Amino acid sequence: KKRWYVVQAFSGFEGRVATSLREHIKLHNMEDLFGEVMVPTEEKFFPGYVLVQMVMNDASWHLVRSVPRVMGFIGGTSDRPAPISDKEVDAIMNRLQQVGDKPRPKTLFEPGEMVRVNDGPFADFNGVVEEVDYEKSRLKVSVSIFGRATPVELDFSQVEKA
Amino acid sequence: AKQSMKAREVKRVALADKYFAKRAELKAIISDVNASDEDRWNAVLKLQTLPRDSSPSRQRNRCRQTGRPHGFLRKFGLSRIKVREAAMRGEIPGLKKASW
Amino acid sequence: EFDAIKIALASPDMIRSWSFGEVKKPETINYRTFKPERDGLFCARIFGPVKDYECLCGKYKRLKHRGVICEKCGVEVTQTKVRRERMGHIELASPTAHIWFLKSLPSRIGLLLDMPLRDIERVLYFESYVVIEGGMTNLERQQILTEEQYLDALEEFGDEFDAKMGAEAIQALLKSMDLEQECEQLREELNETNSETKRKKLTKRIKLLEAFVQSGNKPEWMILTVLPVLPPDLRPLVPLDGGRFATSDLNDLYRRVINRNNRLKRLLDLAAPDIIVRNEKRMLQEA
Amino acid sequence: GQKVHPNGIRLGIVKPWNSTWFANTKEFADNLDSDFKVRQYLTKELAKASVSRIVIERPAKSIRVTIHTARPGIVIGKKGEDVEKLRKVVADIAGVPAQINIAEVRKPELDAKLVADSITSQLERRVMFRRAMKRAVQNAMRLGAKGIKVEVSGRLGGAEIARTEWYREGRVPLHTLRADIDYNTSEAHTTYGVIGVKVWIFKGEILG
Amino acid sequence: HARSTGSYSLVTQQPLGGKAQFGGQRFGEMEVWALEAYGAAYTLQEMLTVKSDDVNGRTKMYKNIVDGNHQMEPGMPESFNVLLKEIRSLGINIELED
Amino acid sequence: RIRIRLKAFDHRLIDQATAEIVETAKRTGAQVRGPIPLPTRKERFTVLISPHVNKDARDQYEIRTHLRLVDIVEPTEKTVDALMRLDLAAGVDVQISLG
Ligand SMILES: [Zn+2]
Repeated sequence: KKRWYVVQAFSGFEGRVATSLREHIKLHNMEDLFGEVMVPTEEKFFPGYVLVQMVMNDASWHLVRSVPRVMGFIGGTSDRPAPISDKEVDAIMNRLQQVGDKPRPKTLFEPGEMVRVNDGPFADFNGVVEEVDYEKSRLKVSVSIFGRATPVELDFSQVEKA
Repeated sequence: AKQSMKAREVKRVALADKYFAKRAELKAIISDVNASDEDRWNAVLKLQTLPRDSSPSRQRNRCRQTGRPHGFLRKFGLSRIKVREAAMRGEIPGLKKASW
Repeated sequence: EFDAIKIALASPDMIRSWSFGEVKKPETINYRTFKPERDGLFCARIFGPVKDYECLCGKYKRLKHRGVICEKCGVEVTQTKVRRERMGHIELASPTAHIWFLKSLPSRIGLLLDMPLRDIERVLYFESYVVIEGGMTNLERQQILTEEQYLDALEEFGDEFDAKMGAEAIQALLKSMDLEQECEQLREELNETNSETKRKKLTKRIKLLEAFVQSGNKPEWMILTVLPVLPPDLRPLVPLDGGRFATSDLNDLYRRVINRNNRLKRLLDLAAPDIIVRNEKRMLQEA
Repeated sequence: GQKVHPNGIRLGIVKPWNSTWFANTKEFADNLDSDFKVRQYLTKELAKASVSRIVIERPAKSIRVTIHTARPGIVIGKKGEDVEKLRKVVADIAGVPAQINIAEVRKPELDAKLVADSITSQLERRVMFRRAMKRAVQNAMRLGAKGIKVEVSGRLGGAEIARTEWYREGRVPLHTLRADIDYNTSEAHTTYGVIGVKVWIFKGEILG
Repeated sequence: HARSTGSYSLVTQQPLGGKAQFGGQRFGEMEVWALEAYGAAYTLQEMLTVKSDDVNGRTKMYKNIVDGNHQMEPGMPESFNVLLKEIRSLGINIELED
Repeated sequence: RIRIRLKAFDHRLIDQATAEIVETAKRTGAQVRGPIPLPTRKERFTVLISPHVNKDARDQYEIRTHLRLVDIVEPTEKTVDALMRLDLAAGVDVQISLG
């Protein structure tokens, strides 16, 4: 059974730390003592920490700290460093499965609320929706720029998301 | 008008707001020719159940300052009387005595 | 004009009364133009307008309406030396004890909470736990706890039990420290003993315990909760002969504290695990 | 009710409006109620302060009020101390980002609204109305008004039989449209009842 | 080198140092001791409030010198206000009573 | 091309706006279409003036909404943005539209 651990790297060289870590594993061929290496990313938490599926022998501990540009583990002590949890992994799994259930093409469009317009002449703007037809896919959203924001002729064309 | 009447108007406005959607849904059901009679029948019965003031037609346009029922104007929300006062004082933009 | 100069501790209400706006972003200036940052370290609304009686961005270019603040500028409208007297405050996400009252030799928090400096730092750098009014268990109030001491206690005294760490725990200890009560105890302890060493060790602790009660200084004012920032004019950002800005050292210090505080607020938003926010609060403490 | 309101009849030519904003029918009334509310608020607030004319003007989902007062200081109080307090309550009233400006009224003796109020105050504290009217007229002329007329009505001196009296001085041509006629009104709520005060102040003719 | 009135430094409103920068000579600490050692009190007051630091004090001084009225309006050193801001920027609450 | 609709109550104000906008267009870009004045809407209102009763006592007010149509044939990079910073006088609702 392999439990998780947290590694601190020089923040900014994190992908190179992950690649060098996989390569040190396949050099010193303790392949049965490492499962994965996680750097999670949103469209980047955590800012400088590398998650490692691992077991704890002192040989594998020296291996991970002999990987270059790695400071050390983060735990209660440096003798026996600390794994994190497992009860918060069940709730994190359901949140990771809902990372591609929507948040893309909500059936039609999304006018009426606040949005950032940015396309061609009328670019880098904003304004809330006050008129938009879904039958003809036409959005005459107010062109808020100099106070008087008269919804000019437009469509789900410049409709940003701001 | 009395205070009570206005309060009565407010309550009506709220109820109209509160029950706008469900009231609207019911009507569509009742209107729809392509709908079951028993479904229609339920809808109309359901409609009665709803609070009466919920209906928009119940609420009267009163003067926003005096609540005066008659002499209302939609453009200004004020009874003719107050409208003139505001107009003279210049409170109403662009409004002025007209001659043609 | 004025008699004596009075020095005392700074309450968080007193630091919010000094202040004119929370310094959020660590972004110093634009650096490619000439404008600052809205709203960063060198803000407009929090402090004042760079130019005298001018909205830096654009309105009031004469002497008529000194004060108006439009939404397009988010700027006050006063003198060029007005920023030198105005100071900002950084809302520290995690409590951080002062270094001047923790390492002064003797430490102010060392002879007040009856705890050795070594043990005080351990807990302060997220390396030891401290008990605070546990309850019906077999543990003292000053006695600390380790990972193994807490783990076993966690499974033992799962109910009424409190054992925090860091400045937060320390703050509580100080906050819940009846000054007056200690006085009598200490005074009675000094009159019921003959130990020379103890006498001097007790007279030095009671002296700083009764002196705190004589003034309006609270025990919870030792830990910094609302860190104050020095006026920009006093931490000047001038360029030397060339095209770069020779920046002061205090701007590096404040910009790191604000970078770390923003990271700690985001991690407490995201509900990161325990060891991540312990390292994050420890890096804020050291910052 | 013979005479036409002098201010209104001149709105097109010499007087400007007070509220100056554009709106379509949808948002028109609401603006008006908005304007009414705020003016009501300021008057209640700035009673002791001599305020003449509140000019509302709302561009871009933002109301810019412009207070004309004889003594701004009492309106401003400590620097930005009172005004700021007004602004926020205004915004609450308007429901939008508010902006208060304070235009200083030179020569309050020439502003009609101010004069009426001064008279009204004078009545409220039980002065001989006639003695009051004279002072308004004389002051106005002294300051150099081309002409002025003042009128009070009702229960003067608590008399059972209400009557109206008015003093004119200089020339106050009402039929001449291009005449700048500052007109305004007040009401003294005396123990003996309401006493209405009208006052015309003829600054002079405008040539366009 | 000689200086009547030149440029002033930015963080503490005192004159600049050196010759290439048109500066004034440092009235150091031992000279302050040597004027405490006499009874010269007004000389030291203008030597560290009017001539050096206080900006409104020195503009009042310059108007008073070019009008013939030898008189100083003292005020406060601005660098003492810098000391108040640096001590106050800690957790310390320094004030000025009365 | 950029269609711009100025609307206001005071005709003098609107004209001031229109001239102003043209200058912004003319300097940056070129081939400004022109300040084309559309028909004025004369929304009238009548009201009784007696507080209680005289159906013959009446005032008749109006609101003259004036229109101006300005178009820009060539939107240049410089021209379009120039308006961004270049706001107009209050109380004159503009309404821009490219295409
Ligand atoms: Zn401004």
